[PDB]
Amino acid sequence: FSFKKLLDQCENQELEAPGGIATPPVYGQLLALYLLHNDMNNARYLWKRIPPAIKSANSELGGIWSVGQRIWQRDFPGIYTTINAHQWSETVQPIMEALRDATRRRAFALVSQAYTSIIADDFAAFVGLPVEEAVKGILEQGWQADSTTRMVLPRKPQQLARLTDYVAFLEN
Amino acid sequence: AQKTWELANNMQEAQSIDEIYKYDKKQQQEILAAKPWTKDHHYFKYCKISALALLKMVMHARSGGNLAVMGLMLGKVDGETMIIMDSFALPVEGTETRVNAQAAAYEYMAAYIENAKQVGRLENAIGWYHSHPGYGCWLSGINVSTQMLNQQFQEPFVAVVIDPTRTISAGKVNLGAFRTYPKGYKPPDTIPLNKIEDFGVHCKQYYALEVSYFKSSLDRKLLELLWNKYWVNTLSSSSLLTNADYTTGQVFDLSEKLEQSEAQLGRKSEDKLAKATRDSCKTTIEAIHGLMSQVIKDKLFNQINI
Amino acid sequence: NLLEQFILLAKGTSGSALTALISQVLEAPGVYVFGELLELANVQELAEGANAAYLQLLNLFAYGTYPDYIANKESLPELSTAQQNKLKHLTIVSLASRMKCIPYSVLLKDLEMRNLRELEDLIIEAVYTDIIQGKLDQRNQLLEVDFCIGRDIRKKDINNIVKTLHEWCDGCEAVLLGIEQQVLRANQYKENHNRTQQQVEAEVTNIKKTLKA
Repeated sequence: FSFKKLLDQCENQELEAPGGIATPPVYGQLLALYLLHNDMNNARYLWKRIPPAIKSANSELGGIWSVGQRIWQRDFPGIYTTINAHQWSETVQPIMEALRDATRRRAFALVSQAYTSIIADDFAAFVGLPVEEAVKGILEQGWQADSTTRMVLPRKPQQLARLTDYVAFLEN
Repeated sequence: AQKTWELANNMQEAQSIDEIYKYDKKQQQEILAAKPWTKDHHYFKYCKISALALLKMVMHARSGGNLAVMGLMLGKVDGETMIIMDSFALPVEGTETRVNAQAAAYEYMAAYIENAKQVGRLENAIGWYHSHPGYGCWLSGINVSTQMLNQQFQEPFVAVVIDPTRTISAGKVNLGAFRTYPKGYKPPDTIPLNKIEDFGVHCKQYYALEVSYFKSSLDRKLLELLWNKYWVNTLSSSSLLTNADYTTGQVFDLSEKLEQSEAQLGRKSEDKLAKATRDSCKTTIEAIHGLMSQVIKDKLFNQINI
Repeated sequence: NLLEQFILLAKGTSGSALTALISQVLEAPGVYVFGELLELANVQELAEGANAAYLQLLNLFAYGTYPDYIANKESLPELSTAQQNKLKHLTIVSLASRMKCIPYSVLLKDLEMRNLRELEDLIIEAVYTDIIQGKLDQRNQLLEVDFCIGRDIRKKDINNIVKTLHEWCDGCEAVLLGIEQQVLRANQYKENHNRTQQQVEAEVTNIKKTLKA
């Protein structure tokens, strides 16, 4: 609820502009927020909306688009590298800190649903952390893991008023 | 309940359930003067039998045992409906397959009607009924002949046939209301075989009305307050399962009627789509009523004590 | 009615003779609720002396269960085979009141059974005495209870009886109020549709009559 209150605040600022062009940081926030909501079509159209002159002026905008290109191809092992290729200032940094978590949870849901057996090499590149999940996942979440072959096995875990509305409509 | 249910019952004034019990003399005179049943022939399609009349007819039919019994039924008409408000027995003697009403019934009819007019019975004779002890509810040849004779001169008249043996052996009343066609008039055009099997040879000579029953508010209250097995059977009636097959049959002939309406509307003058829509609304309303009963039972019993 | 026989023979006896009658009560088949027997000179003075052990046993048979007997086995006296069967039967009754689908795991742990077959023999025998009714289910390992007797009551559950019944009365009142409101709303919709239908018919006839000479 609190997050939604900030979402609609940035929406209208771009529409009203003294000359049809808003300040650079407003443009960057909308593009990054589109990535967080997985709305890829509007994110692509926003990039096409920015004039070329301002686009080349600020390379910070280009850093958002390079990450957006990877997530547009659903390249899970590649988005984690582009999100760290550039350095984002603290004004836009917290938004990226939430997009990374959203991508991380998205891979977890996709693997558990679309895969019955997945190589540990490929699964680590999906979830994003090939650091400490190798040993922690065996005993905590209960997923049986087999070494050498490296196969992971995901496992699955008031009306009365409505009715009288129907009759009052049908009989009349 | 206050204002909500104060005027919702209003025992001082007759409810909408007791409306049918009021006799309008002027309306009766107007409808009998107009004679709307002379132009058409499938005019009357519904027969509304009161609770007391049905009970008296059933008890009379069973009292004869294996011998036929007969009597008259008072009532009126309203639109396409024949309403039977009462019934009264005749002092006849008959055998297992023949009842004649020779000479004591004809005096009893007039004398009983005269006596009933004295104590405020404004209805006139509307039909005659007889029992078929053990061979279904149908009109025999002589039954069809006497029905024609009654209908040709006393124009409003419906023949009711009861079956005490099947009523007792099945647990539900076996009754049928019928009307007949004029002499040598209207020969309209797996069905014929079963039709002659369960009806008589004169299947096309008469048609069967749709029989429904009604009751007043005082009758309803007295019946539901008679035994404890009537509100227990309401809180556990379990509709949508007692009569699911009837619902499927209604959906089937609804589909047939919809096909006929689609055929008609693409190009006698009856507007079949309206009747199909009315039938669909009716059956959907029974289905939703059953679901409402189930929801009320679930909220009353299941949602108590965690 | 069987308990009434032992009650009258226990109206005056006291001491060792009275305590012997208590053991016979727990051994007589068909005596499963010891309600009237527990409101006699027993509770008045039996908490002192060597006979207080039997008083605790009678309280266990009326309100307690089999697990409540293992915990205080040292204090309570020994029980014959006939008495133990009655105690195990009442344990099934207590579980049936709480839940109407008793798993086999609960019954095995509470009754200290080890073989599934001998547990089912005990359950079937309990059905024969008609304290409980139901049907066993081997595939799901459940006992589906359809009806069970009401065990003994004390003056600390009557408030719970009032609470459950009062909640049911408020449940009926809520349903009744809902039915009235829906009836009124449906009738208002019928009147609104009828009024609009007659309003259009009234307007069309007015313009028709005007030009008819």
